[PDB]
Order: sequence, then structure tokens, then C-alpha cells
Amino acid sequence: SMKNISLLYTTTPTYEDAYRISNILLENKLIACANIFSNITSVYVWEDEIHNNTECAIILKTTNDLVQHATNKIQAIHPYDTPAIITIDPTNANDKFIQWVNDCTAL
Amino acid sequence: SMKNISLLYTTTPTYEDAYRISNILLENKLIACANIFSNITSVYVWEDEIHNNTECAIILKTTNDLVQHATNKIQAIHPYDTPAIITIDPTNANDKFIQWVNDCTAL
Amino acid sequence: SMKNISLLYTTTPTYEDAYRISNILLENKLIACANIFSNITSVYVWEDEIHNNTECAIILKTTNDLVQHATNKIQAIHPYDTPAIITIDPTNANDKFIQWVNDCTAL
Ligand SMILES: [Ca+2]
Ligand SMILES: [Ca+2]
Ligand SMILES: [Ca+2]
Ligand SMILES: [Ca+2]
Ligand SMILES: [Ca+2]
Repeated sequence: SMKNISLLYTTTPTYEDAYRISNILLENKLIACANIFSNITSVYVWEDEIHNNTECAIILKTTNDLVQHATNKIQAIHPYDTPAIITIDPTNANDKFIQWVNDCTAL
Repeated sequence: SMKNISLLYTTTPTYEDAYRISNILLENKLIACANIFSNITSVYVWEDEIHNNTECAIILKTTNDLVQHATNKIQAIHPYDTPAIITIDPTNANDKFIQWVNDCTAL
Repeated sequence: SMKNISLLYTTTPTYEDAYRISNILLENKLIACANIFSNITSVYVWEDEIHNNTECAIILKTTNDLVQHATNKIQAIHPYDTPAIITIDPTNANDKFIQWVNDCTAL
């Protein structure tokens, strides 16, 4: 339970992409868990017009020493050329959870 | 509007569990509101295999002096032995809302 | 990619409201994108009892120098008298996304 936790946020065009990324990250012990939110609507401007499509969001939980590697890995395997890969540092968590996230991700 | 706000994030196995936690915290004036997200998929490893199940996520809003009390309370009533109870301190919010969160949770 | 990105979080009574706000912010180049989460349940106290209604949540992505302007604009156009408009500052993001958020919001 030594290391502080970090959150990673990213979006994917499909659920399968979100599941695949979560899987690859878990298998590499780069995260402890992922929360996948389905059917989010993403709205943005492309070519001076407002576009939207359906996506999944993911919250990834890991420790702060693994954040850069996890980001690099997501970037390497992401279906998007320009994905949102965003790091949020929580101010606190319950000790039992901090412990578990560390244990899951320790080599 | 004296105190700065904090967000708490947690997940539950069912919607009913999330409503219940939301409810109990509200009646104790430990939070001002809850946002419940349904049908999220959580992915993690157990016994060396990758598992997933469906959960609800919750964002809980309160003031910073109540975070520890609210976390302790969530731990005591949570269905999971090891729940994720995570605190994020926003850098800013609009005054009318900070005021409201304060008025809802102040003894 | 000069300026750091910031996140805004808010909720709306309907999806149409969330889409409308996203739209207005985009046409003013005050955000780079919106992620809209539908059919969330919001729980709070009204009239000394615990109430709930349906909402959408939105995560808005922009640059830090636009946060105040984006918040002011949201307050002016929001259907709620007391909206939650919350700023979260990520600790890190991938360069390509920072670059894009900056390019999208430049006049
Ligand atoms: Ca395999
Ligand atoms: Ca009762
Ligand atoms: Ca605090
Ligand atoms: Ca127009
Ligand atoms: Ca700022």
C-alpha cells in the first residue's frame, strides 16, 4: 500500500476496444481495474462542422509510478490516432483499496 | 459557502446498493447529492484470471471537511469488503453551487 | 499544445440540454469536445425528503485559460438556477491530445 493511486480516462469508438485495452493493461499489470461506461455521446468540431458519435469511456485505476507506462501503452494500442488519455490524481482513497491497487500491479 | 467542495467516487454491484448508500449519506447530511451511473462494466483480475461484472458508479458531492467522515461511513455500509472509495478535489466550482453544497451538509 | 487542458463537469435535466450546451460552447470555441453520459440518476434532498430525477452528465475538455469564460457561458445558458459547474485539472495528458484541444479552441 506504499504508492498513491492514479486515474486514467480515455474513450474508444466501441465497447470491444475498451474491453481489449483494459485486458491488455491488466495482463501487463499496468492497472488494477477498469470502469467502462457505454453509450456516451461525444460532440466536437471537425471541418468547421459539429459532429458526434457514440463512444465508450474508461476510468482506469493504477498507481502513480505506472501512469506514464500505462499512457504509453494505451497510445500504442489505441484505435484513434489522437486519443484522449488523461491522468487525474485523486487526493485520497480508503487504505484497503490503496493496498489492493498496489498488490494487483506489483510485479 | 465557507468550505471548498470534494467529489467522492465509488462503485456498487447493483443500482439498489448505490441508491441506498446515496440515501444513507444524504440523511446523515454527509453529502449534498449523488450522481448514479448504471450499467458500467468493471474489469479486473481475480485468482489469476480476468473477470468482469456489471456495476453502478457514483459521484458524491460534499465539502472537504466531511470527506474522511463520508469515506468511513461508505466503508462501513458498503456491500464490498474492499470498495473503491476515491476522493477528487476539484480546483474550482461556481459560487452558487459551493454555497448550496455547504448549506445542504452543514449542521 | 502550449496550454494545459482542464475538465469541466456539469449535469442537465435532459439530453437535449446537454447537447445544446455542448453545441453553444463548441461554436464559441470555448471547449474542444464534450462527453455526454445519459440517463444518470441524481439524488438529493428537497422539502426535507430524499428525491431523485433523471439527468445527463457532461465532461467538457478545454484549455485552462478558457475555463473561466467557459464557466461564465455555462451559467448564462444553463436550464438550472443552481447548476453544478465543476473544474478538474488533470495532472497529465498525451501531447497529441493537448495539441488538439489547443488547436480546436484557438479562434
Ligand atoms: Ca490472451
Ligand atoms: Ca429511514
Ligand atoms: Ca480533503
Ligand atoms: Ca446556430
Ligand atoms: Ca484553471
